[PDB]
Amino acid sequence: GVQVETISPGDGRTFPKRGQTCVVHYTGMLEDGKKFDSSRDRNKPFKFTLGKQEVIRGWEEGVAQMSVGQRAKLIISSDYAYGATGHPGIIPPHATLVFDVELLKLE
Amino acid sequence: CMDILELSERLDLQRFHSHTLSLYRSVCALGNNRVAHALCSHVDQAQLLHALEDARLPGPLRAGYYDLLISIHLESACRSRRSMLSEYIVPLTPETRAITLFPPGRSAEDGPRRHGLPGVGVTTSLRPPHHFSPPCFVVALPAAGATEAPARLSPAIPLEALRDKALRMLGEAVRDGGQHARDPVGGSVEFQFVPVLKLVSTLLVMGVFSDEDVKQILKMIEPEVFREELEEGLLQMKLPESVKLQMCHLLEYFCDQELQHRVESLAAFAECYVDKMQGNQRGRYGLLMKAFTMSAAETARRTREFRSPPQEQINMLLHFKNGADEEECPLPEEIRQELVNFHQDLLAHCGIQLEHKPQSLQELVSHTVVRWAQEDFVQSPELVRAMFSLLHRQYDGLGELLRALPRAYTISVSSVEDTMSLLECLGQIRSLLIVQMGPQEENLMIQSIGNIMNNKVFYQHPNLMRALGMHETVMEVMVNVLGGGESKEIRFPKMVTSCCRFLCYFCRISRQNQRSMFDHLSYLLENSGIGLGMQGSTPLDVAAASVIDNNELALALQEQDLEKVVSYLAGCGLQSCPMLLAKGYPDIGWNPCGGERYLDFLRFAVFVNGESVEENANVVVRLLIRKPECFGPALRGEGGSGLLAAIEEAIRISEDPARDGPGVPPEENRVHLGHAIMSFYAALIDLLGRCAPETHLIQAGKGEALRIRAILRSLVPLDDLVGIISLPLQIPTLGKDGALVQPKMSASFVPDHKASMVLFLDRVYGIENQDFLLHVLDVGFLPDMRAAASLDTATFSTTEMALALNRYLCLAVLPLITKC
Amino acid sequence: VACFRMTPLYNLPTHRACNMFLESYKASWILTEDHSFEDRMIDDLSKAGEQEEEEEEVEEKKPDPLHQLVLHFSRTALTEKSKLDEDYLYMAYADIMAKSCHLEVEVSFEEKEMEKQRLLYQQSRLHNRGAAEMVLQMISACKGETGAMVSSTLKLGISILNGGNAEVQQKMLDYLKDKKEVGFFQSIQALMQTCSVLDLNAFERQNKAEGLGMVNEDGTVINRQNGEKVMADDEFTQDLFRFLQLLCEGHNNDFQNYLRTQTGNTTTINIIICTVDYLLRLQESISDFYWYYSGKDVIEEQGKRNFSKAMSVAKQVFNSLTEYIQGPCTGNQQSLAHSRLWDAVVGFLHVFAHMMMKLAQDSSQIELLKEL
Amino acid sequence: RLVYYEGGPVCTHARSLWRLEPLRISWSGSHLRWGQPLRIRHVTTGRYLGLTEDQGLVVVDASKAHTKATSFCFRISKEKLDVAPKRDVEGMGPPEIKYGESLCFVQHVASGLWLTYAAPDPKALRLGVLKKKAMLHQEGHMDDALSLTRCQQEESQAARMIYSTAGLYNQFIKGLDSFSGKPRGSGPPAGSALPIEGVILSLQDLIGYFEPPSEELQHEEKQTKLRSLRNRQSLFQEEGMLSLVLNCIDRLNVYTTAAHFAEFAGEEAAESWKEIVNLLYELLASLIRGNRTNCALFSTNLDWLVSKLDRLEASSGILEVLYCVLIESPEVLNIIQENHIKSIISLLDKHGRNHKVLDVLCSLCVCNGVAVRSNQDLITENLLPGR
Repeated sequence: GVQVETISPGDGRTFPKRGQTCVVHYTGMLEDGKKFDSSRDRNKPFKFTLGKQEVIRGWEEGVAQMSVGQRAKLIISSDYAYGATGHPGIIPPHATLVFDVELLKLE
Repeated sequence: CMDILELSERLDLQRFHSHTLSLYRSVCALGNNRVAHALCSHVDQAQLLHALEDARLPGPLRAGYYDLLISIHLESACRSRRSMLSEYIVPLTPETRAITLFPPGRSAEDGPRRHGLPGVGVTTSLRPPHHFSPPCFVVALPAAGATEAPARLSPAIPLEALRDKALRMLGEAVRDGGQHARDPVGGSVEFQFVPVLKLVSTLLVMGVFSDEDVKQILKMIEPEVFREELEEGLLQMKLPESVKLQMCHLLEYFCDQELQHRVESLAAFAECYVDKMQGNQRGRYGLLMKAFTMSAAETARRTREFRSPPQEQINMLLHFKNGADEEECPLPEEIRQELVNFHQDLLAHCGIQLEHKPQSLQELVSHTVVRWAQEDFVQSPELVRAMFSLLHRQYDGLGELLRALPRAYTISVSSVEDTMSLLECLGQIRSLLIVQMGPQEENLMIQSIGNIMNNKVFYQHPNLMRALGMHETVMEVMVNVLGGGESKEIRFPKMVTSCCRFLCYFCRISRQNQRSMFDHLSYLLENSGIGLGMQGSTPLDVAAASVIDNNELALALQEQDLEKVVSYLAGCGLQSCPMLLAKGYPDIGWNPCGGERYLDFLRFAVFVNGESVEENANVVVRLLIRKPECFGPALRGEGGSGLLAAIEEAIRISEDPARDGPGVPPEENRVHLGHAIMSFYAALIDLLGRCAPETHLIQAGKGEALRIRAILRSLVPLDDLVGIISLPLQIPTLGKDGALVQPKMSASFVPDHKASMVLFLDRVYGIENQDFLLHVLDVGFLPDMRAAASLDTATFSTTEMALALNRYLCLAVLPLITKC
Repeated sequence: VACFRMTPLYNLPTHRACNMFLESYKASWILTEDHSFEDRMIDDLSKAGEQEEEEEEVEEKKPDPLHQLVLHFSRTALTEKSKLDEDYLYMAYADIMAKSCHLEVEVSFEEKEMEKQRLLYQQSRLHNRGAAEMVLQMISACKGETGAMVSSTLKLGISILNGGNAEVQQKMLDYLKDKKEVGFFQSIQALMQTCSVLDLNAFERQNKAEGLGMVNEDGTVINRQNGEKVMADDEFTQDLFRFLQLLCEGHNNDFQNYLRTQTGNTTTINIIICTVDYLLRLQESISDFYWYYSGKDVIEEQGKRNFSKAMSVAKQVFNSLTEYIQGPCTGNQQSLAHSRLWDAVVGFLHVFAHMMMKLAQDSSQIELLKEL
Repeated sequence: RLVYYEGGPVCTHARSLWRLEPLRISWSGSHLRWGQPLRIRHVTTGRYLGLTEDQGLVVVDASKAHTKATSFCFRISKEKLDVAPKRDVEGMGPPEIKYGESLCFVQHVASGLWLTYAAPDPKALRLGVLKKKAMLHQEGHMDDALSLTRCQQEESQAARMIYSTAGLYNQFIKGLDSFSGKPRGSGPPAGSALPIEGVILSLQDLIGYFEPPSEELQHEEKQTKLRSLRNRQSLFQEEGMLSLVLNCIDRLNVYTTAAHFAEFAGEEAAESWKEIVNLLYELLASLIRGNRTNCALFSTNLDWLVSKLDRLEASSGILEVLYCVLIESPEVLNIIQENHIKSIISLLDKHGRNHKVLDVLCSLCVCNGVAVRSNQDLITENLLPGR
């Protein structure tokens, strides 16, 4: 894998710590540039806890490097993404995923 | 890209996209929650909610998007709730006690003239909740392989927001319809109303609407009738026929709600009334006991009541509708009067008790349906059917309650959680009726059956289960799978094995359950044509369990069913097993392993509670002799080698590989042909011996009994039985410094084979001469008793052969010696 | 030990007591209640309205609601299909329509004629709206499968044909001759062959079942919940033969001939001979049952009931044959003369002679002797 | 070539229909009389019931159907009273034999033998056959009497049409096999002439024959037409015209285009190749449409159909055939495979955005209210993710 590119700066100090609950908005796109998911479409932040392996390794490793309030683009290789299997009907096999992630707050 | 609104003029793209929406609905149709979750990525919630309000969409696309929303997010939940909505399991709680037929008002003191608003109020009938899962496409994939993970839940969509939006759209549609504009939303009144009404009906049936929401819907339907203490309602807007069909669906929902209210009110009254009756009877019994020998005849004359079953006590106590004296019915007058008043109230609520404005749901529905039929020659057969079904329900108010009560059941509070869990499992099983069986469906079915079996309520409330019709559902699933690919091997043998374990315990649960399953004997016998691939339990096992140890059922058994089983046995005795032939077993010309199952069923049909059923026994004997091929090749007319020779040949086969099996293994080679032949002949002899007449009948000298005994003697010679009983068995022996040389029970001559012959000898020929008794002891019995005794050492004590010998002795041989 | 053992209701758990109360109350109070809504419903559905305000100049006045209902059921019957699916709506509305035609000191001649006119009007409300054609279509559609659908259809047919309604007879005959369908008589023949007779094996099985008595509390257990297994469909057989008789009642020569030979149809079925065949089967069953009871000095209650059922069915069949032949229909007379009717008459004469001589000697069976 | 007594559903098929042909042309439609000689013709095959000295009772070809061998008569009893002869009457004559009522014994006039059933031999009962071979015997049995039942004009016409169509299409297939593998080079087609005109006209007539009833008819008439259509479809399928059409399609499929066909049959014949293949597919669709049995016949060979979807000469016709099969038969849906679904999707990919392909995919998911999860998952996984 995951490579993070800043879009808007955060506070730069408070980073997620293992066991904390991160609240985010995200917009998922295939490497081609086809949208396949967005929490903003459902108008409800996505919450997940680090270390519980609830989200793919790409998120696990990428969101950890973002400060609270930061917006960033995560580019995740297939191996860190769903990989060879591919989330059937959504993600083709061996697909690189590009996400536009804003880390709203920690809790 | 273009604006999707350009599809109003780009017709080819419009057609293709509408059929694409149809395909989206099809790929998630009938409970494919995983595909629904996938589609939530392609048509997201924002798009769906925007299309719902987009007033410029072409009609086809508007309808397609409404249907897509329903299919993705609401269809499965609505269908499960609809399936559960036809049963009334009322928990006896304070909320139930608070339910009354009429609102606690004062319009009329008895049976208040005004009903309450239908669908508004308290309902206590148990309906399992809805379960949804958030649509997220960044979660880690469950590493659990397929056919192991829990079934996916329908993707979630904000229900309160959807509810508000649906009501708002319906209100806007009503106002626009009133205005009569020239650009209807979607292009026509049909495309403006039908989608919104479908959404609202789905949401109602799901039961997510609140009381205020339902009141608003009712006021939209008919402002005057459903007022609470635009003036043009939906029912008077000169609407097309499809919109009329949706209105009929709404009215159907509200009529069902009134029926549910009636049932719940009846149960709530029944609780209090039966409590009062019980208190009355306890007091009466106390007085009766206190009465010190006032008159012994009088004491008996009262106490028979308490000697009778509770159902008849209830009937006697309630048998006072047309009047009765204290002797006929001891209920006090006040207790009687409570029931009389409630009966009056119930009749008034149903409308029995006997305006230009309806002023009630019943009058509204009747007048509306008649007005529609008078106004137009309705062309839609579905609309006609719905209209007249509604009209019939409105006119026959009491009949509807009468036909609905059989599915009403009251439970205690302590059973609510278990009943809810069982309803969840039953909902899963019912949902499996509309999908073609696959591996995941098989696993879900098995898990549901297991949970139902481990559920306490399944055992404590068999009447509830018959009312729910669980046996019918499980049988239907089993038969669907059996018929599917019946010519070839039956897939999902594990599922069919579970199909007994459930149904085929269910027969054992209670005698009424056994009656219910017996009513489908021919169905099970019809579907039991091919089996034995399962190696588990079969519909033939279900059939046997449905009659086992029940004289009343065995006497109701039918000759045509016996003929079906006999014909199957004849086929088994004439043609080799295709499955074994495919596996590579040598062709022997007949099917002992299937013949054995058919003979076992006939045995259970003819022998009940240790006594032969003559009616079935005579029929079975006659059928078997009329189809001699059932007796097997050994007992054939000309080429028959005799039972003893057949058993010896079977033993030689068992000792000879390449003639007992494929010669090339979940049960260690499955079937060994030698053991199969021995088992078939043992089962046949057991069946005949059990068909033998009873000793008391023979002593009475009944001609039929003597004739049947003569026929059985002709079929089986005594010398053959003695020879088989004299045949030697393999005894476990120690060798090679600790090697227990145990015979393979599943592939050799076992004591049960001799036990069958002993049964036949005892019941048909009988031991009556001391010389014969001594001869049998010397040749057949005593050697086996000596072997069993010699196997008493510590090493061989628990061997399979030793235990089999012990059972054989203590169940067949020693009792015979005791008798003689 | 049940005699000493008590099972008071006041010890039963509350929920179980509630379920028992619901079952009882349903059977004793709700079920007994009699509501007569059929006449009101049919009148409401027959009344048309506002035809004057719309002043439809199309002489084909739109069918009124009852007509539309009948047309819908005719549509369902005429739909091409492998079998007739059981339809609770059709059964309910057929029952309502049948009950609409009521057919209810010394009542005066004017009173009798007035009741007759009411019955004619009630039957007109239906057969002026296609009820006769619907009945024939449903009988053809059942394809000879016994069931509630055909039972309701036959009862409706009898209801609209009662009194030998000549108009209904003419409508039915015209429909049959115009459509030239073999399905109707094939279905009738199949049903008549499926009609049952006295079965002594079933009788003996029922006797043994009754002799068995549940040890545990009967009411709490199945309580020998066994229905009549001997001629369980006597009501259906009587309805079928009553329908056939009503077709020919009044010396309707046209039906009397049609029931023997359907000239237009590709294949004909002789319903006269089918009736004779059923009568022969019934006679043989009755003779067997008599031979069973010949030795016994007296006949027990279930035997008497079975005799009464068989004898009512035989009486109905004899009435149907008489209605076939009277007028006289010479064709039917010849057909019966060349049939197995004589053998049935011989067997019936034997049974009559011996049963009379026996039943006379006792007084507890005067009713059975009268029916014989 | 053999005659049996069969009692299954053949009593409603076309291979149990026989035509009675008196030994005279004028007044051959007169009332049939007892003892009148006549031939008995099998309508569908056109063969005449007869007695060959070497094989007994058979059906012989018309060329070998001389009067001595193929003359039979109906008698009211087996008594030997045929001594009295009969004289031809120039008129309808007296009505003697009745449909259904009269019971007739068939007798071979030349030999005098009686039409009867052979004694069922063993192992045939064991197989379970309900068919008893018929034979001519000196004495026969007592229940040899036969009853004559009229068949409706519909079945009569269908049987004659089956006879003629079978002849024509077999001639066509033989013609194609004549030059199956013989390149014409630059000269004669090198084979038998093809009945191109007759085949085209026959195909058009049969398509009109099997045309479904119009949706604008009243309900009762539509139902009667549907029943007639189902009956005629079943008759043709049971006589095997479906297999004949499939064989013709197979022979014509070897050639990828009209020019390739011309390289073996000549330009004149190739001028009709596309028309003939399209007509054949239309006839197949007409034969199977709405008929569950005929549609379910494709379960054994679905690949035969799916593999042809990409053919460019009759794309719409093949797609229509597939649509009918999938709409009517759940058995096919239970055997659909991933390769089949991929081919159907490749139709979308290669032929354009046609909504009938979407309809086919929809029909693959649900049939008669039952869903096929495997098909649903395969369609989703192979169509949606690509976007």
